[PDB]
Amino acid sequence: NASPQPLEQIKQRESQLSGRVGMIEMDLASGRTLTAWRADERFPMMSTFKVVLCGAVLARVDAGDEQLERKIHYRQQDLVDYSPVSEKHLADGMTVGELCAAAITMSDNSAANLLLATVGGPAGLTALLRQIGDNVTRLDRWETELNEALPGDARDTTTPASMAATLRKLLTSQRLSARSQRQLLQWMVDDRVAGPLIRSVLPAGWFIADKTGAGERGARGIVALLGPNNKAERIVVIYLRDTPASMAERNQQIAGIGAALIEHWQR
Repeated sequence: NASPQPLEQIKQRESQLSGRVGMIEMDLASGRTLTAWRADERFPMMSTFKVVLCGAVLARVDAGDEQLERKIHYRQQDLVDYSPVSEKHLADGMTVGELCAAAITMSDNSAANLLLATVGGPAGLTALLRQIGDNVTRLDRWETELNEALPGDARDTTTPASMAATLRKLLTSQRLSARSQRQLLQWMVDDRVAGPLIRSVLPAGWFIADKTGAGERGARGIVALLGPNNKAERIVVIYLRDTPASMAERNQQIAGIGAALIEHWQR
């Protein structure tokens, strides 16, 4: 039998999680909203901010002010929790491009801090968001304090609608070069830490590019571009907050919301 429409499922899932779910499904070409639930409410970004960060770095590459080959060395003391790539390169350092790849594909936290140093820190990245017309998203702290997710705290938050609009700007507007957009999208295609989320329900032959996040008090989320016939057609942003659910349940609830959108794709 056909499953219920996505909004019916999402309302049910939010009840099961005993928290808030926020999501949007956006047409990539037009920016039209196709599905929305709490899409104007704030949610902690967690590591989903790393797509915006790498976009800001690639804009500096486009301007000739950054080089992906530039080498950065760092200290044991610079390493924050969950740095699976950067903790292996104390002796040899990492290039800016390797740091971007680690930040997106492995969600490496220290890599993101080393890149934040180049774009004016959290305040600088927020100023770049304001420059592209995102008046909502805000980064306030560095890794890992930005994951604190205190209830109601607007620091380090986005809304599903703002994040989707910003991803569309970064990946398809003139704000990044064609080469930079291809590279940002490829890092997201090559995400290695998102298997249990939308990828777990994605039919064969579909395009996927994504970035996950996790934070305190149950915070969890994904940003994704996906579509049939190996072409990106829609942006899907799903955030959870203030839930006591296990990581396994949070992953499967996000996957289930994705499955509902995929099964009801055609309008």
